[PDB]
Amino acid sequence: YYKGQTALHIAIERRNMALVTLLVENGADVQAAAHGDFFKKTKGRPGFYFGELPLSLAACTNQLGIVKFLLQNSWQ
Amino acid sequence: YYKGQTALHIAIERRNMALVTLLVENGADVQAAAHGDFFKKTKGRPGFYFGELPLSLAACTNQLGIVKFLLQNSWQTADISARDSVGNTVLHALVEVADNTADNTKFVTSMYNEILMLGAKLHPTLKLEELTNKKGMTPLALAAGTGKIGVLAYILQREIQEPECRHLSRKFTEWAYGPVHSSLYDLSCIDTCEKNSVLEVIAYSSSETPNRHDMLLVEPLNRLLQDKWDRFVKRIFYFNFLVYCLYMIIFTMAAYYRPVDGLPPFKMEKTGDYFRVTGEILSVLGGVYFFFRGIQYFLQRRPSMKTLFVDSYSEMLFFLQSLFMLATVVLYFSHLKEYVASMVFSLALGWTNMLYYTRGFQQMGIYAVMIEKMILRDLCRFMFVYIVFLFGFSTAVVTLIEDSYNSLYSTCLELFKFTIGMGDLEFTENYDFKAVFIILLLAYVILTYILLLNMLIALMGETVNKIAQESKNIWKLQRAITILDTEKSFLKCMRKAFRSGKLLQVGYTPDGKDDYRWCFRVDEVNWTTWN
Ligand SMILES: CCCCCCCC/C=C/CCCCCCCC(=O)O[C@@H](COC(=O)CCCCCCCCCCCCCCC)COP(=O)([O-])OCC[N+](C)(C)C
Ligand SMILES: CCCCCCCC/C=C/CCCCCCCC(=O)O[C@@H](COC(=O)CCCCCCCCCCCCCCC)COP(=O)([O-])OCC[N+](C)(C)C
Ligand SMILES: CCCCCCCC/C=C\CCCCCCCC(=O)O[C@@H](COC(=O)CCCCCCCCCCCCCCC)COP(=O)([O-])OCC[N+](C)(C)C
Ligand SMILES: CCCCCCCC/C=C\CCCCCCCC(=O)O[C@@H](COC(=O)CCCCCCCCCCCCCCC)COP(=O)([O-])OCC[N+](C)(C)C
Ligand SMILES: CCCCCCCC/C=C\CCCCCCCC(=O)O[C@@H](COC(=O)CCCCCCCCCCCCCCC)COP(=O)([O-])OCC[N+](C)(C)C
Ligand SMILES: CCCCCCCC/C=C\CCCCCCCC(=O)O[C@@H](COC(=O)CCCCCCCCCCCCCCC)COP(=O)([O-])OCC[N+](C)(C)C
Ligand SMILES: CCCCCCCC/C=C\CCCCCCCC(=O)O[C@@H](COC(=O)CCCCCCCCCCCCCCC)COP(=O)([O-])OCC[N+](C)(C)C
Ligand SMILES: CCCCCCCC/C=C\CCCCCCCC(=O)O[C@@H](COC(=O)CCCCCCCCCCCCCCC)COP(=O)([O-])OCC[N+](C)(C)C
Ligand SMILES: C[C@@H]1CC[C@@]2(OC1)O[C@H]1C[C@H]3[C@@H]4CC=C5C[C@@H](OCCC(CO)CO)CC[C@]5(C)[C@H]4CC[C@]3(C)[C@H]1[C@@H]2C
Ligand SMILES: COc1cccc(NC(=O)/C=C/c2ccc(Cl)cc2)c1
Repeated sequence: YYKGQTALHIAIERRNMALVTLLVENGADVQAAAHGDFFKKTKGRPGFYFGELPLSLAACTNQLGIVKFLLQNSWQ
Repeated sequence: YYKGQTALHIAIERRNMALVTLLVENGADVQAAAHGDFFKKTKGRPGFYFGELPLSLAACTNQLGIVKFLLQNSWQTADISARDSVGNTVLHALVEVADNTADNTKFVTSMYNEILMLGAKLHPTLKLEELTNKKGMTPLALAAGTGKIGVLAYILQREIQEPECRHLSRKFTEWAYGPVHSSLYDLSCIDTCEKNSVLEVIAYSSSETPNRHDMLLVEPLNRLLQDKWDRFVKRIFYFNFLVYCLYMIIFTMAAYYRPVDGLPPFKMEKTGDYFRVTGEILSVLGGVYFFFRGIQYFLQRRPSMKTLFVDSYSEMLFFLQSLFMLATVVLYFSHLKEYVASMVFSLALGWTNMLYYTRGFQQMGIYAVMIEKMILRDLCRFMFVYIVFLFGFSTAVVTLIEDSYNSLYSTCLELFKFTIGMGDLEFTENYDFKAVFIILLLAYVILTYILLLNMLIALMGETVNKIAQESKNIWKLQRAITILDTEKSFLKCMRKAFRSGKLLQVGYTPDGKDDYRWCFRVDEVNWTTWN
């Protein structure tokens, strides 16, 4: 249902870049596939598809500040 | 006239809180009933009803500052659940003053909100919106029963964000994920109120009540009915549609294959007679059903003599269809051949009453709504004027005839043919003055065929541009009545399978118990409520 979710995905959706930088630096992977039922195409079901990837969420969630941070962050 | 008034009532209306506090502290009662003629329902008379209580006046008069003062004033505080002779509390009375203007609607909702929290802060345990007046109506039912679209649209969508005052809120958000958020409406006393559900008050109401057809567009009502439709009513309606089509197929054949040799009641001789009388039995049974099913309607929906054609045009025809069936049985055992006359009007009504079942289908049901409007609006105006002309020029014509069309029927019958494209300008030579006969028919033709029929086309087009939305909303109300008449009749014992929504714990009783509420989920998206 939430199969594949991470606490990094939480922070992007809860308007929390202070903790996205916290999780990535401690080694939170930024390739994680939220390949869970809630995260697929809605097709009537109460869901939100964004791309099954952390960067994809931030782009579909309107924090361009976060988005750029994911790509020049030094840890990964 | 002013019977029951106090100088405290004066001060609230004369914009004087400095003296309201003056009068209460000296002991001016704040329960006083202005039970005087000027203070009752207007009903044409030059009055102002506010609730027959001081607190009620301040709420209907827009001094929230005064209103709060009445309830924490130390000398004496108004009883929040205090009602009037009508039984209307402040919230009841605060509905009856609504008039569905934005400046009024913005206020009444702004005020209605605030007495609730205040009553919750004073009394977290008392339930205000559940209180019922003398008649048996709540502030919610009163808003729907009286046409109050903005109040109703407020009460249903009531999301409050406060620590102690969410148990009053009705539109709950259960979860949220980015732009997606999934709301929850309550359904308490909306679908299954023991007394006067909102649906059963919008739909079993009178067209005098404004905005019947707009109230069901308030969320969650629209989504709620389409949920009953998709779940269980659509199948039953299509089934009801099938049985009626089999009924009319059967009443059609039993009519077509009627005996022609003898007088009724006829004899079972061959086998086809047995298999026909069956259809004749089954024909009558439907008439009895539609008879009782119509008596039922016209009792529990005591019809306003004008409202018959507007709200109940189809019910009138099914009932009328029934009457011709019953007259067809009275006359079949009374040996009279005139059963056929009755019987053929039943068929013609019977098949036209298929258009009833268009209301399970949007674009067909809207079309049948437009049909019944054109009949009552455009065609009745037309046919009136048409018959004045028809009868005017016929009499003229038949007065000129000498001799055979020397009859007002045949002349009226010949002049009606012009309007169905079958007019002979030479249907008589039997007269003395051809100039008169021709000038007069041409005047008839020009006035009726060239002008008035084509004017009707033009009138209809004006109507279609107007009733287009009205007819969509009358359609949804027709379907609503089907959903309600269905879920009553079908279950009528168990009333457990149509339960729209589910037990969803939304919060807590302000004492601390759990807040379980039958609630209707709605999924929604935003792209500007980014927080
Ligand atoms: C279709 C869907 C609806 C339901 C099914 C109905 C099935 C339809 C059939 C049903 C029965 C057919 C009879 C067969 C045997 C006799 C044949 C015969 O002589 O026929 C003749 C008359 O026939 C009749 O008059 C028959 C009566 C038909 C009424 C319709 C059925 C009523 C429903 C209850 C029946 C059971 C159904 C109950 C279950 C639903 C044929 O006409 P003819 O020879 O020219 O006669 C003179 C004609 N004239 C009078 C016009 C001048
Ligand atoms: C069943 C018994 C009779 C046979 C059926 C005959 C009627 C047809 C079946 C009717 C019931 C079952 C159909 C369900 C499937 C969809 C149909 C369809 O194409 O809808 C489409 C067209 O709209 C129509 O086809 C509706 C037209 C018929 C309405 C009844 C009017 C009078 C019937 C007199 C008949 C003579 C009876 C005498 C001889 C039998 C779409 O409809 P819509 O306008 O966009 O509305 C929204 C659609 N929705 C609600 C599905 C979301
Ligand atoms: C785009 C919109 C669509 C519009 C067009 C759609 C199509 C429509 C248009 C055209 C197609 C129609 C085809 C029919 C042709 C006429 C009939 C004929 O020729 O003879 C037949 C007439 O006799 C009977 O039918 C028997 C009488 C008893 C039964 C009557 C009920 C009929 C069946 C149930 C009806 C219920 C409905 C169906 C079920 C629910 C057979 O007679 P025969 O063999 O020559 O001789 C037998 C003796 N007799 C004649 C003395 C009796
Ligand atoms: C072998 C013998 C049987 C042969 C086949 C029998 C089948 C014959 C076929 C057709 C006629 C069927 C009986 C008469 C009904 C008339 C149609 C009607 O009212 O439909 C209703 C459908 O809703 C219903 O509830 C219909 C009844 C359901 C039962 C199915 C038919 C069998 C009952 C009969 C017993 C059979 C035993 C013998 C009886 C002598 C109409 O819907 P409504 O919601 O009321 O809305 C319209 C009116 N309103 C808007 C004003 C409200
Ligand atoms: C006999 C000689 C008379 C001529 C022939 C009689 C045959 C019948 C013909 C015409 C007769 C005159 C009627 C026309 C009245 C105007 C239409 C009207 O107000 O419709 C209203 C609805 O409709 C209804 O509320 C009911 C309509 C049916 C009842 C009238 C006809 C039959 C009864 C009467 C007695 C006669 C019956 C037979 C004998 C007893 C509203 O329509 P509108 O206002 O246009 O809508 C625009 C809305 N707007 C206002 C918001 C903009
Ligand atoms: C919808 C159609 C048009 C109107 C119908 C309603 C009108 C009713 C019509 C006729 C009268 C009612 C019947 C009474 C008894 C029989 C008398 C009779 O028919 O006529 C008598 C004459 O009479 C006339 O020539 C004048 C009668 C009409 C004027 C009355 C006002 C009608 C008002 C409403 C009008 C609509 C107002 C406009 C709309 C607001 C006798 O004529 P006869 O018997 O034919 O004589 C044949 C002689 N032969 C045996 C040698 C062959
Ligand atoms: C909107 C309000 C309008 C008011 C309505 C008032 C209605 C008044 C209208 C008309 C009344 C006047 C004419 C008829 C007089 C009575 C009969 C008569 O004397 O006939 C004479 C014949 O006469 C002819 O043969 C010549 C025809 C002349 C008239 C034609 C134009 C008038 C209509 C213009 C239309 C535009 C109207 C205005 C709009 C632009 C003599 O009798 P006869 O025996 O017939 O003679 C032999 C002839 N035959 C062998 C052929 C038989
Ligand atoms: C808004 C209020 C409503 C309207 C109220 C007024 C409406 C009044 C309408 C029309 C009145 C005018 C038409 C004539 C009427 C009959 C008079 C007559 O006696 O004619 C004679 C024709 O005599 C001729 O000389 C022929 C010329 C007329 C052409 C026919 C009209 C065509 C129909 C459309 C005209 C539309 C014009 C109307 C425009 C308004 C007929 O007798 P006859 O014995 O056949 O005579 C000659 C025969 N011969 C040649 C074989 C020898
Ligand atoms: C609700 C609907 C309103 C319209 C309507 O359906 C119901 O109302 C019905 C009443 C019927 C009449 C009743 C009585 C008679 C008397 C009879 O006289 C010979 C009697 C003979 C044996 O007694 C000699 O004594 C002639 C026929 C007539 C006038 C009927 C005609 C059809 C009528 C008008 C029917 C019509 C279709
Ligand atoms: C929702 O049902 C609808 C909607 C619109 C129109 C109608 N039917 C009529 O007006 C039928 C009229 C009529 C008149 C005379 C005779 Cl003899 C038979 C029938 C039904």
